[PDB]
Amino acid sequence: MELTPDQQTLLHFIMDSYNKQRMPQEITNKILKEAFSAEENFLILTEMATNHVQVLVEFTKKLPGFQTLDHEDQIALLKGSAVEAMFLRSAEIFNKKLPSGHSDLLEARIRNSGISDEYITPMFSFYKSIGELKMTQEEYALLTAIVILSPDRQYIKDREAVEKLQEPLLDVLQKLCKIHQPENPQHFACLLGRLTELRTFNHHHAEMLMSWRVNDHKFTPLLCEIWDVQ
Amino acid sequence: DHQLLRYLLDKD
Ligand SMILES: O=C(c1ccccc1)c1ccc(-c2nc3ccccc3n2[C@H](C(=O)NC2CCCCC2)C2CCCCC2)cc1
Ligand SMILES: [Cl-]
Repeated sequence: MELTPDQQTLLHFIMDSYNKQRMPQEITNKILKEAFSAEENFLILTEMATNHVQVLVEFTKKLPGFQTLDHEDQIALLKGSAVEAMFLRSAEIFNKKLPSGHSDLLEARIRNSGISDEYITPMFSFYKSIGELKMTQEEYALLTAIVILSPDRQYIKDREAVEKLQEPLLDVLQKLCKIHQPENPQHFACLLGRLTELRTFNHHHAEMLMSWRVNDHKFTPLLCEIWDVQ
Repeated sequence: DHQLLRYLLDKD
């Protein structure tokens, strides 16, 4: 029922690596400070996403057993999960508690950022559904590791090796849900069910980016590699 | 080709 000493060790380690990410307040302070044009917002997004990928690779190489995986499978896991982990981190930031009226302004700033109207509704639907789950930092960190270590990712040669690494993380997450939320018996299932929406964002990520209301869609060389752009 | 990703993975 309770976490074993090894599981407690795993969770603390995962949590320390996850906290190396750009602080949510740094991101929200910039967005809330002043209104930017769609052009300026697209550059903000590419700079934020480039830093996110850099930190994500560092978090990924620290996951137990990741560095023992086949090199081609390592690349396929990073490429298959980057967009998904980016949207999950965005959802985490969006739902972070802020002073009175600040969350409404943050949502208004994202709504008028430059993203096409067609993609605002599913993005905000996902953000609000994540918010309703009232996830802890541990849950976000474990869910991110689970997303990265997905065995059924495209071009994976050895799925069993990936399965073996994902399973102890799934086990820890399930225990946390049972311990901290006995009143919500479907909490674990709902966290995993939320991953299907993340996969839909990954499926249309290129169209979402190319539909931004800007004259030129300039991407960093790192984003060109991880995303299906240019 | 994914040379930047390969570099970030193989470094250190
Ligand atoms: O269109 C998007 C996209 C991105 C990648 C692939 C496909 C589509 C697409 C568009 C906005 C957001 C998005 N949802 C946010 C929720 C809360 C706070 C900021 C958020 N953002 C953007 C952001 O900086 N995201 C960071 C967050 C940390 C991890 C790296 C990404 C800014 C960009 C400046 C204007 C305002 C929103 C998230 C995503
Ligand atoms: Cl459960």
